[PDB]
Amino acid sequence: GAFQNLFQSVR
Amino acid sequence: PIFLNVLEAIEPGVVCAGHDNNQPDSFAALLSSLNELGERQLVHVVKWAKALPGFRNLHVDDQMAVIQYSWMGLMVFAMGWRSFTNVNSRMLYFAPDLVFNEYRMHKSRMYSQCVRMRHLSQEFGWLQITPQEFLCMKALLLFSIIPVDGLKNQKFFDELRMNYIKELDRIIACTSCSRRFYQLTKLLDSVQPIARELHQFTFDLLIKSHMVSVDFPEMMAEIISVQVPKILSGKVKPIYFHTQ
Ligand SMILES: CN1C(=S)N(c2ccc(Cl)c(Cl)c2)C(=O)[C@@]1(C)c1ccc(O)cc1
Repeated sequence: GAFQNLFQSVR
Repeated sequence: PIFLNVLEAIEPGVVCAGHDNNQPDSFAALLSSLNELGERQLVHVVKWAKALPGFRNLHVDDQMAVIQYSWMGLMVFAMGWRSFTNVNSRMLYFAPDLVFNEYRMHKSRMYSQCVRMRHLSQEFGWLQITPQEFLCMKALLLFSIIPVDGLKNQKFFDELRMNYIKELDRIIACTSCSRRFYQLTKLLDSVQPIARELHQFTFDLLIKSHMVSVDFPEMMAEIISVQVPKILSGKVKPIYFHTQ
């Protein structure tokens, strides 16, 4: 999912 | 003031929406700019959230869930504060390049929701909310809406929420203190009905969207179709201080 990608992208 | 030190240290800076203020307002252009802004601020909400005291104590599925359930409330509360501090609640200060006057409130088709947000903004002045009270209340807001059937690790959430309530009481303590906690938690409770009204409007827009033809981006289409209906259907509900 797009939100999980973002969340995981954040240090 | 260790706790307040951290909250000030992680607080996100200004975010612009990318709006073309040189074109005349239209419904489509305003909502496209709110979508863009909403998505840019979500990025900052994640960075902010992940840096909060004890946030990593949460199961990672709950970390993700809690951000997506509370992000609209967080934005509403933060926008209300900016409105108050930047323009004395005369208008809604979504971003430095997206300031809503009454005409834009009307044009966006969200007039009733905007009036409530402007009222929230005026309470920051009526209650003389301090910037430090603002920071603690906003943090508590992250932990104020959850699934009625519970989180993956409910006990860790419970104790985290507890600590944020304790720290809010602290900077009120630091009777008078009694009346104050009451007033601030009534204000926090009032955020949730406004976020739901924004959710309902925008959900309806996504669904009809084919007709009112508005390109829903990215993360927005996902969150409105996968997470938002949990809130609209009652499977995810705010934690209220007071009975509504
Ligand atoms: C109608 N919306 C307003 S207002 N915003 C928005 C954007 C930035 C700020 Cl700062 C605030 Cl307070 C609202 C949004 O993000 C948007 C697009 C919305 C998106 C998804 C959803 O479930 C509900 C609403």
